[PDB]
Amino acid sequence: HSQQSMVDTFRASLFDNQVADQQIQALPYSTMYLRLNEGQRIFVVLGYIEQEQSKWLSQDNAMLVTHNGRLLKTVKLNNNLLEVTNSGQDPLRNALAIKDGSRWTRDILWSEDNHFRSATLSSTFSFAGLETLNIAGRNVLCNVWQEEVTSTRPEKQWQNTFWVDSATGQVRQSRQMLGAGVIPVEMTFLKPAPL
Amino acid sequence: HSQQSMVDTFRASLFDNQIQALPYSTMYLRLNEGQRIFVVLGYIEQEQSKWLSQDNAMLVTHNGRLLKTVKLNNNLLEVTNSGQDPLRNALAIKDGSRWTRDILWSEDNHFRSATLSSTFSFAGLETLNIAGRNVLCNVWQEEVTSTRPEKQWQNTFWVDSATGQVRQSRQMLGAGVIPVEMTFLKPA
Repeated sequence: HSQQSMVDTFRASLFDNQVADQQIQALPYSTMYLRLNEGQRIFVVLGYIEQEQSKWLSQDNAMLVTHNGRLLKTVKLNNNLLEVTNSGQDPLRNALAIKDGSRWTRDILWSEDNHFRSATLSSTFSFAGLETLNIAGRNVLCNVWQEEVTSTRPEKQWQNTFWVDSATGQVRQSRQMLGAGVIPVEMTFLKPAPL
Repeated sequence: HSQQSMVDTFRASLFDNQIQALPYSTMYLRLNEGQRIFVVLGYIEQEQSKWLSQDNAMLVTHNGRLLKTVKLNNNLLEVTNSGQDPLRNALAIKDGSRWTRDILWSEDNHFRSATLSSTFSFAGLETLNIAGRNVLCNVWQEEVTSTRPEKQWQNTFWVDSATGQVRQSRQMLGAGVIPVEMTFLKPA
């Protein structure tokens, strides 16, 4: 037997009746532009939130789990992020209160070619300045934060970038790896949050 | 900073202020044998069905089995060994099936817990009339017993004879307490 949920029904309709710059601002719910491996941009919608975790759904019904631009888990993709520990200590949890020099240590678990990998990541946030981004035809002033990350065994280091709304703290754009310095992910959050 | 999810929008469209015949699964919910409440299926994850109810309430189930509740007066916080519940394969159920698990719920702001043991026993064939459509079901009675304090009760589940899907269930939110009646309406 099979049931029909509202999320599936209205999600299908969205992709069956579709991006228009005016239609984006007309969508009542949050949406995002996803880019994997510098690949092609795909449209994702925010289906629901559980324990401060935002679950975004694509057309192929793949799922992305995040918290204020930070990627915490993925489902139904070629390669998936399986876990991120000590996520409650991520500075992005209070993006406006991030001080230059913020640090964070956690471990991640991700699959690569159906093989499980993991590593210990330590990073520091560095204020890169102010920047205005145009998203869905609107301007947004962002505090640009550059996260210098270093993992070990093997020793690797890369940089993630997070564009924060200087008034709400909401991340409007982010660039990060899905694993330890591997599988770049780009996300642009279209629906702006008010004060 | 806040976000707008599709569930938030569905809620604003249905409960934000006080229908029928919709393109998705729905359900008639009845608590403590009170008034019938209209519930809808919001989404599914990990084989769990998350229903949406008024006042930001939520009910999680799996083929007729209540597995959790949110934002209600008294909530079912957890049920273990769910993958072993016979309802998982309602058609493969023989008169005398058993199941053991622990439940966690909250009564009048107090948190309680208990280990449950039950056995299924056939109660006869029955035709249910749901949404003007007849449906032949295998009525399954479930004798559940616990201890400290000792207590037992009966759960009744209506399994579609051919589909194996529960279309109506009657059970307790907690140990022998808080009756929950659910009638599942197909999308059509």
